[PDB]
Amino acid sequence: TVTYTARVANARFGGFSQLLLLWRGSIYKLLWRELLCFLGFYMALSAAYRFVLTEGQKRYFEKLVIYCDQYASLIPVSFVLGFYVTLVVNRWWSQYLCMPLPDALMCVVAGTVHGRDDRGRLYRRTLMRYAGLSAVLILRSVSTAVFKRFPTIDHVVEAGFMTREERKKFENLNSSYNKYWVPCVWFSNLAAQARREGRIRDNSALKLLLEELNVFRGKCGMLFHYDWISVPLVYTQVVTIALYSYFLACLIGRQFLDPAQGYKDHDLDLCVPIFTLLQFFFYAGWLKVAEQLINPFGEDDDDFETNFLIDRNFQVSMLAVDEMYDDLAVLEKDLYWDAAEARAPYTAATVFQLRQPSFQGSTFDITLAKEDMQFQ
Amino acid sequence: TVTYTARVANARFGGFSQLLLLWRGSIYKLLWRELLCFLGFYMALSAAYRFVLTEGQKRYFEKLVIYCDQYASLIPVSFVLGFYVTLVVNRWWSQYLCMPLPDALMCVVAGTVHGRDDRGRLYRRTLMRYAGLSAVLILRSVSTAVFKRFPTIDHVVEAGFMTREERKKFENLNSSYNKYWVPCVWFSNLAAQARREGRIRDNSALKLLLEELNVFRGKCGMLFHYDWISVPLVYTQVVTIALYSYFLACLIGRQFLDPAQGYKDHDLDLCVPIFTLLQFFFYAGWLKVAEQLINPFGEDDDDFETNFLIDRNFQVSMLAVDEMYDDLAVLEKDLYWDAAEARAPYTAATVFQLRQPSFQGSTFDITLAKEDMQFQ
Amino acid sequence: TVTYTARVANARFGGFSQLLLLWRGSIYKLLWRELLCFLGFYMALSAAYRFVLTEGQKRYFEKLVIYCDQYASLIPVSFVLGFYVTLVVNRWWSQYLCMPLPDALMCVVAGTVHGRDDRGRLYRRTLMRYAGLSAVLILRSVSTAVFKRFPTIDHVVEAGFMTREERKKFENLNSSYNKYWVPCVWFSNLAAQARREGRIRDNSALKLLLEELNVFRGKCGMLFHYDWISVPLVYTQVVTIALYSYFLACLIGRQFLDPAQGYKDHDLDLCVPIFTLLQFFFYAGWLKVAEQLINPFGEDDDDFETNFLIDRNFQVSMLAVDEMYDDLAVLEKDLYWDAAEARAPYTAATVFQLRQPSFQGSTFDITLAKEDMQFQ
Amino acid sequence: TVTYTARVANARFGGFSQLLLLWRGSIYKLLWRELLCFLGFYMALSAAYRFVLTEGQKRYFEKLVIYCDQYASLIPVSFVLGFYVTLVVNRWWSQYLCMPLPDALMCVVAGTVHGRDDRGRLYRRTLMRYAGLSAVLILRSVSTAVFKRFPTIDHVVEAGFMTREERKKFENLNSSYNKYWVPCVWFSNLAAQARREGRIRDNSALKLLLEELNVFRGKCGMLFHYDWISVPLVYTQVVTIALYSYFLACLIGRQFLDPAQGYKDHDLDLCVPIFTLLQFFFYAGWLKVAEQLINPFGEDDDDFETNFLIDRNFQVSMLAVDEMYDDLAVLEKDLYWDAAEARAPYTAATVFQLRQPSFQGSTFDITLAKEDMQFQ
Amino acid sequence: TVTYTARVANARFGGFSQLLLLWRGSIYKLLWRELLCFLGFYMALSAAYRFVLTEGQKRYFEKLVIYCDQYASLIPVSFVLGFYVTLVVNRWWSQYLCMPLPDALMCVVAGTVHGRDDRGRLYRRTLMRYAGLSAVLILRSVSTAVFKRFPTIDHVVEAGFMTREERKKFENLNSSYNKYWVPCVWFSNLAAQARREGRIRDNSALKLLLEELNVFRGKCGMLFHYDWISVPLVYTQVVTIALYSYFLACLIGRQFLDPAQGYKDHDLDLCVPIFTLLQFFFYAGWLKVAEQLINPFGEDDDDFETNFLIDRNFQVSMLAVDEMYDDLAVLEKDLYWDAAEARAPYTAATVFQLRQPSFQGSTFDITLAKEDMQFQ
Ligand SMILES: [Cl-]
Repeated sequence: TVTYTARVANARFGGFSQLLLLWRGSIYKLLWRELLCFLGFYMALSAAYRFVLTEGQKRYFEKLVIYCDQYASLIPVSFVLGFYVTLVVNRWWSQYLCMPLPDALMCVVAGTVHGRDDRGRLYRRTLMRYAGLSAVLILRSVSTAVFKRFPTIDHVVEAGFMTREERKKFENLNSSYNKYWVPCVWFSNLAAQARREGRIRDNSALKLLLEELNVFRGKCGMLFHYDWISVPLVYTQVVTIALYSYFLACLIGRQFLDPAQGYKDHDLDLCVPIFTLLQFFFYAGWLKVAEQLINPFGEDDDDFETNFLIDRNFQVSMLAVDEMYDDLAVLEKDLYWDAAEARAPYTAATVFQLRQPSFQGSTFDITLAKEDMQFQ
Repeated sequence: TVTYTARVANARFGGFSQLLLLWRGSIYKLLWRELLCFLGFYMALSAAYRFVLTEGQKRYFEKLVIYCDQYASLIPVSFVLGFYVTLVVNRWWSQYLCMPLPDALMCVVAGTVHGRDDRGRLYRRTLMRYAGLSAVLILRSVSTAVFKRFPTIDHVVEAGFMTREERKKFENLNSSYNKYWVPCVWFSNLAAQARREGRIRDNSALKLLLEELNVFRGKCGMLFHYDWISVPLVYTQVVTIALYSYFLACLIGRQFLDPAQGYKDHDLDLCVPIFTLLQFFFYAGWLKVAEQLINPFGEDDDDFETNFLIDRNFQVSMLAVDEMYDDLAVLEKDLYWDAAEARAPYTAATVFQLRQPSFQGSTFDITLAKEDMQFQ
Repeated sequence: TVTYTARVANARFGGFSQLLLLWRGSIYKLLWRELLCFLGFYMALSAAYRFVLTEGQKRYFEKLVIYCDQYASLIPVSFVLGFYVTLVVNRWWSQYLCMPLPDALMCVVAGTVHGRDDRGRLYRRTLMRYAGLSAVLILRSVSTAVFKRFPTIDHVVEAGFMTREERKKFENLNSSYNKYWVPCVWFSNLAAQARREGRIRDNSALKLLLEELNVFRGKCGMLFHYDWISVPLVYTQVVTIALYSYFLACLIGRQFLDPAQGYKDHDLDLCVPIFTLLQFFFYAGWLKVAEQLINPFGEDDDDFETNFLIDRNFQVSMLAVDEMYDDLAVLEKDLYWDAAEARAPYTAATVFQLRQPSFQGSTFDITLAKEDMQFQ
Repeated sequence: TVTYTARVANARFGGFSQLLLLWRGSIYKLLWRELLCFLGFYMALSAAYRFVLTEGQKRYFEKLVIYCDQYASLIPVSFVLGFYVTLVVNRWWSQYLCMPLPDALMCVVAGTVHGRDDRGRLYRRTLMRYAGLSAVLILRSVSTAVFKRFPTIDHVVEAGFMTREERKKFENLNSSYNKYWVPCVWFSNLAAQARREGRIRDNSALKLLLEELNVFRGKCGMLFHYDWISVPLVYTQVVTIALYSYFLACLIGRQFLDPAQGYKDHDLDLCVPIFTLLQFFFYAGWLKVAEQLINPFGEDDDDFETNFLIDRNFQVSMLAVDEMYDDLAVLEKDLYWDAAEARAPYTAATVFQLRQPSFQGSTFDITLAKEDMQFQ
Repeated sequence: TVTYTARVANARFGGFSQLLLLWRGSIYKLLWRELLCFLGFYMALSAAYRFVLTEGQKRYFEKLVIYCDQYASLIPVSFVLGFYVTLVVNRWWSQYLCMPLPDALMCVVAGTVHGRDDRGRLYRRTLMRYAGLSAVLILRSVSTAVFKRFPTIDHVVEAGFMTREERKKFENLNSSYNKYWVPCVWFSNLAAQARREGRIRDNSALKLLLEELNVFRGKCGMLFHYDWISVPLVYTQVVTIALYSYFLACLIGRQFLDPAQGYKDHDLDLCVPIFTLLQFFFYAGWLKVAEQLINPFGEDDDDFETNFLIDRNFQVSMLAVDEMYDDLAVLEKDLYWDAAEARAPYTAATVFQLRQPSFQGSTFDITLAKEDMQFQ
């Protein structure tokens, strides 16, 4: 992920113009190769027309260029790109939202699975580890980066997400389908056991655990679905064909023709199709947006940092359910205990935010007349 | 389903251009027949104009071609295609999301319906089988592929989703409406029985089971609704008529006219309407997107693999609630038990993902001044 | 509702072209009258120009036609139609989703309201009848079809949804507002009574019943809201005015002018504005989409089959909570009891769906190198 | 709110054309003043050109008109209007959905807060009154109509939503922020008290009450958010500037020029810019859609009937929790008790809806062949 | 936030035209600098052409201007702006909706955490303070304004959101990741403790608290996600490049050429590109919409008032759970106790809202015929 939120935090002269100078995750990095290819084909045609063709071949080439220019219709292609890329961007954000995060589970497990002893620690850590393990199994199934981190289940074991006994059980399960869900069933069984032993003190707690389990497992499943059900291939081929047809029409019809021929709209020879090149950059980059986002789980600059998320999730969940279990600071009176109201101070750099009238609602400046406000 | 996620995983020179070479699920496979028909009509008209018509008939044909060219307006047709196809694509994804999946139920059933004995196994397996049976009943009602797998209820019985006693009960139910919901009521009754016998140990557990039951049953119902309430036929006819009218206007107005007549924009005879053909491919393919997706439950390449999902769901649910019931590996200390932090290693092929600064939030490089940070 | 899902199940040569031959629910059925009116006005103007006007009046008419042609701008009108019709279509689908369906309630009631005796039957049937009654009350308030089935509350009583004692209570309730919600309060009171008597065995069950009650009642309320809050009238008038202005501009500016006058783009007299007629069909039909969908509860071909849904819902709910209460087939071992795996067979017509590789995830063909997969 | 659902219930010749004759809530009512202003400016310019300017000033005016006509680009302005107005319309519907309605609470309170005595009545009525009071407080904060009904808290008290003791408590609360939430906290405290006294019989009931409380309170909060966070002012200014720039370009460039000058596309002097006027009506009305909907809580014709909703909600909630508490008709056998099936009759005016085949699913006419249906 | 809801409350002559006069949060404030730069470049080119270039250089400049004018295509750029800005606006609203608000928690805590004593006060205040503290930690991570208010954790402590003992615990937690979630785990542990001591009286109450905790914590997490996952940089660069390319094409191709040269569409020299300037204002402002909204957590006029929300949330939560705990006014009969119906009065300024017929549903004016309403 290429984060540039800090760069667009507060209004700056130029707006996004400053973002135009970024390389990592940039259109330039993604598009320079194709740009040069388009320019090379264009310049090869121009060179042929300028230095190879006979006079008659030149007149015919001019006829072809003029005819082809009529078909460089950016309107429809703009329509299709807009709709298709918007679909892809929305799908990409939804996928990111389907990443399984243990925070909700870790809150519930810290609050409901009890015991300072080793057995209670084992329960809490094992439940969170099962969640992380389901996450790892699915992510290695859908993400190139995570897979290359865990190319085999042996790696998952050596990395500590799965124990050896667990792998024996996992492997003996006779299923030809992806087993990412297996740790979630392990979680359910362990939670039921914890309740039976009384580590979970009430049935409502066990219900809360199972609910959050299924929220987490549902996110894992959603990741599988997004990996499996691509954007319809036919649609992608359609949009690509539209774009490439536009580029063909442009690479022929944007040729600079001899001004001495006096053709309409061919009076200036620039030798370099500057505006055609900018148009190519715009439209090809627009499609590149979809090309980047259609599979966000790779090793690219702006792909999701899935391995980072795995590390963070495991470390934080372990801390939450083990180090922080039943380790509160003593209840003490807060700074505003004796204060009827409460407002933390402001720094000198922020006190200006004050003195802005406190919004109460849009109606509170109407100033109605007396006789009008009398009840019937 | 034609999965091509692996092909668009990491940025590749050309982007989708590589997808243009795919046959299964492709625009080419879906469109070649119509393409050839359009070309045949176009070439028949051209042949008539070139070799049959008298001189006067040729002048009149030229007048008609010029007049018809004015009406080949791809702008509006692009609008309508964009909006309509987007609606269809969104509906298609929503339908896929309404496929009933037992994973949530199987987690709950593994965690809440107890007993290693045969009776407990019977309870768990029967509940999951009822879920799968509702799924089969609805899918055979809405999916051509599943129906051809289960053309009669006898097939459902022989396949083991419904027992003989159950079919007697199912058939005696006097209802003229689709009975896919019947196993969900069976599920509810059986769950209540399991609670009464104490196999379900608490009321909160029975509530969780019934909640997940209704989530699953609601997905089944949603499938029925999507099958029943088509995209409004009037809308589909409107978009089709717009497209075909464009194709008529093009098949006449894109004829190559005799350059010797010196008509404006008719100076080059290519004999093959290359750009018109590409435009036809683009627009007809764009509509084909909707045509493919409007009913995703058939036997086409990119239709949902419903029978595969049935197999997977049944096998996995059975495993989860029967083989994996109360079969945990012993609680054991994990690899990171004694480690204050925790981070699994990286493979040599992935360690580069490290050393990327750990994102903490966009504000954490601001570097405010000392006097500014003093509280008021 | 005009269901055509079966027609677009599997890819067919022509795609939607086959749908163009449908009459029920079709654009033709909805639009022929207006089409003929447009053609009649057009032909009346043409007849006047051809056979009534003096020479000078003809020159002036030609000037007017040429001027009016400049204003037949289908671009903006396409924009507004796209956005407005899309809003209407989405609203229409949301409305359909707000139809109250008893299936969830019937599952809960079958599972939670107990007793094979007459009193238990009375409880279950009465709860489901109250749900159906709320549905009937709201549907008769928002649907012309349902209202004409139940033009008075007396009809509701004679149809059995409301008893005589209930109507006395219903009518004595002093409320000037729509009383569709009254049976939902009756439901809540009866459920509380059932719990008090122990017919509902636990508080979590009563909570589940009340939750599903409010889901159902919320759907009823949503139907009321959709009936009350139209699409803003101003918006509808705006889109209609845009469309009609286009049609005026076309009915004047698409007149065939005398070719002997030699006006630009007026060289061919077809006597019939074929492409103008197709354009009218397209655009007027596009708006007709909204016109049909804006109120989906009437007696039209593609309106929702609300009366059918009432019949189905009542019959199915009654069956579920009465005939099927506590009437399970004996628990018996399933066909796959002794099978470690499980897969139902395939018919000869479907076995081809097999042998397609079982999708495990997009990463599982990467084939990493040995030294790359070593952990750091 | 201007309800016109009944007018568009069933297909009618002309479709929306009949809606064009409506005045209340209409584009005409909202736009006539601006229309006349545009026409007045246009006619003032035309009068100057026709009767004031010298010959040279006329040639220069003609040059200006021709130049200005090039910039009347309705395409982009159509784009921006489409996107912006769609955003506003969606926001408007979401706001309406955030109106707090007591129906869910009243169902729960009727079902869970017990006692026919005066104390039980006090509990139920007071809880519902607290909900209504929160609704009133927020609505008077966000709605001009409601505020003018309750310009001061004294009005709220005299209207009975807040008692005198409650106002003392409400006013003594030292908070500079809007206090609409205070009755929701009162509700929570009272509910906890009711449970403590046993008026609420179980903890699951109290939980249901608090859940529905927070749903209601969340809707109130959402109303505050929509009131506070306008559509970004910059966006609104952008769209307005685009529209007005188009109107400037049109008011100059749509001037009728002297045909004797023989300028291209200026050959007919109509003296009245009919199509320009229709275009103004269309585009200005399109923006008026947003202008009407951007704040739906005023006293306009099509603003939400917030005061009506207050009246209805209070009356209905009071009836539901007080008059209808524990006042069921005796459980009695329904009309279909002895009937295996069940279907209410149809009126002569609706029986035609019958005989339409009962939809069972799209697959149930496939008619597979015998040998194909054999299992492998 | 620049609230202008009160200005667009009721229809006003001109509609948004009055908003065009606003400075704070306005397009003018955001765009004047760029506007002047565009005008300066344009005027520098014009000055060069008018006063520096030789005659031949002038003919060549004219050729360049004419060629460049062909490429000022506002159509596609309008498409891309529409789609991209709409995505940004929707994301902005979603972000605002992810702001963590304690109101739901404070309702639950006031209702479920009991005791008038100091210990009960400590429990309630500490739980709400933990929620506020998580909110502060995340907001200082994602918001420039909040960060500059709390540049260091020491500020958080001195402001009273975190105690000294809590900071010791917070700092000793060995985690390299953002710790905003830590107070939510503290909350869970404290809630479990409160239940264990009986301050929380039932398990369903503790479950409700933990559910609302995770709703709140999920909002905090969502804020982190929105801060981290920018709108894809490639997309932003694409849209910016499209816009700037249009501005380049305009700054050259909108030059006023010498009318004495008699070029087509260059007959009037205005010296100031009025319409080009308006177009620049429109399009650049349209992009500015996204530029403003892409990061809404800064110190700009229309950024979210995050510090205000912190103050309000803390003060209100403290009041709700401490001052207002178990402090109800005595249950008393309401004004409408003895009234069968109930309707609060109207002010003279609002009674007109009455006499509008009370909407009962769209069907209730149909007036069916007698023989038609007979049941079959
Ligand atoms: Cl619960």
